[PDB]
Amino acid sequence: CLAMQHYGQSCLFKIAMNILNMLFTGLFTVEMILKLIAFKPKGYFSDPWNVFDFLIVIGSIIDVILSEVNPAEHTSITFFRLFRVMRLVKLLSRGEGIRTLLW
Amino acid sequence: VRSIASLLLLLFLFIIIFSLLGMQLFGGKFNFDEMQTRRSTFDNFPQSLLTVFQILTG
Amino acid sequence: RRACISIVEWKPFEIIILLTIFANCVALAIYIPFPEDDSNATNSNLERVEYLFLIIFTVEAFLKVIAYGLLFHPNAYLRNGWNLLDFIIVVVGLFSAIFDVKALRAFRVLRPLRLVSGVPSLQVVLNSIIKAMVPLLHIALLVLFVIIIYAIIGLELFMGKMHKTCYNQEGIADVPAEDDPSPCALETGHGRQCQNGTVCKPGWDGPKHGITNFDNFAFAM
Amino acid sequence: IQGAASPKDMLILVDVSGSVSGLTLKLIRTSVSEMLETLSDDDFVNVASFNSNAQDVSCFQHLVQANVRNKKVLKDAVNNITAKGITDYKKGFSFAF
Ligand SMILES: *[C@@H]1O[C@H](CO)[C@@H](O)[C@H](O)[C@H]1NC(C)=O
Repeated sequence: CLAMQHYGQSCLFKIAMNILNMLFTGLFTVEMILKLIAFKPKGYFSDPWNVFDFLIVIGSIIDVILSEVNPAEHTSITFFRLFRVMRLVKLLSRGEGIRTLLW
Repeated sequence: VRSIASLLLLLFLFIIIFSLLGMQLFGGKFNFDEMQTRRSTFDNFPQSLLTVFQILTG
Repeated sequence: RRACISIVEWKPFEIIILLTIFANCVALAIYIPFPEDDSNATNSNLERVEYLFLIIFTVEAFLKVIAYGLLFHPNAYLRNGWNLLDFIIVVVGLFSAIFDVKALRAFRVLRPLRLVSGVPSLQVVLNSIIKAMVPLLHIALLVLFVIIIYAIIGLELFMGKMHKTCYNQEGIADVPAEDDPSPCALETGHGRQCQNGTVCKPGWDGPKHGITNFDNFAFAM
Repeated sequence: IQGAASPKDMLILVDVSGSVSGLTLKLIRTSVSEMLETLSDDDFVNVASFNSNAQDVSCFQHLVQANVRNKKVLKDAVNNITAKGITDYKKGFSFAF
């Protein structure tokens, strides 16, 4: 979804990306609620990966809140939009060979 | 030396393979309207190697 | 009967076929690729000579397929060996009939690979180079994510912002003002602004031919 | 030019072949236009071209006095040419002669 946008984007297309962005961050909030209920927060702070999830999800949420206002028309701080892509590192840790090589 | 020649020779073929491929693709297609400043071209094989080696060194 | 063909391989004729690969390799460097359908006198001979090399290799496939089995012969390093023969015959067959006819000739640049396959003293060193490539996949994988993570970030920040270049104010001609166009951001935005006698109008002259900007995602990689 | 040389019978054999695509064609067209600019109104001229076949860039097909007007026609025809085909000097020179 983050790779879909391109210059000269369609107003309808822009909305669709935002809709998915709202949806996807919603699922990653289910990851939050579902995980934290499984075991209390004190264990959530134990591993950095779970800690790294704190700032990522909230960063996404505040961006959605900032989406309520419309400085532009479908005829500004853009620092929290990068937290979505940065979560991809969690995928990198899956590989047993690479993580030990980097670690 | 019996192995350095083999290794360097093997490297030479790779440059030849891509140099020959470059001619088949970009051979004579660098003739643009602008003033001919395209010295690093793919026109003829002896001059194609220099262009390929230039990419290798980057 | 088939035994007669097999015993030929015993006779050291691998020298002549290998020299044909080298001989052909010298027949590709001489080929001058003129810009637009032109061809000097020599290029006319090489295409005729190209037929000979095709026949010499084609007969060998028959000699080496009957002797070593149709199924087993591909199951070796010769897979590319037959790969050239199959598609090269298409090239000569299709060209004589008359698009992509000319571009299909690129497969012939692979024949030199047969040269490194023929000599067993060089197949080992090539496998030595390749055998060392497996560990580097992890480095390749990391570089793949470095490209992806940074390319996506590039999209968000530099989302096609290099499409405003300075234009002359006189208005006789609508062309970029500076002989070396550089992206400009007009007032109300951070960046450079034109000189006393030119304006930054939203055309497109920032990147060189629109190849080195962050517009698309492919352009971002 | 009036005293430098006597009248002429020009015949410019523009080589519009595949090998002259790009800058070379621009130089050819500019040089041919300049040459036609260096012809008096009392000498004849024509502009042929060979690309494995010697056609004529213009509508004349013979020598046309290099007048103030004919020069313009030849200049426009030269400007609107393209590189293509295979060069053939023999056929072009035969056509010219
Ligand atoms: C240029 O010459 C070509 C020759 O076929 C012709 O089709 C074209 O209309 C000409 N253009 C002009 C502007 O004279």
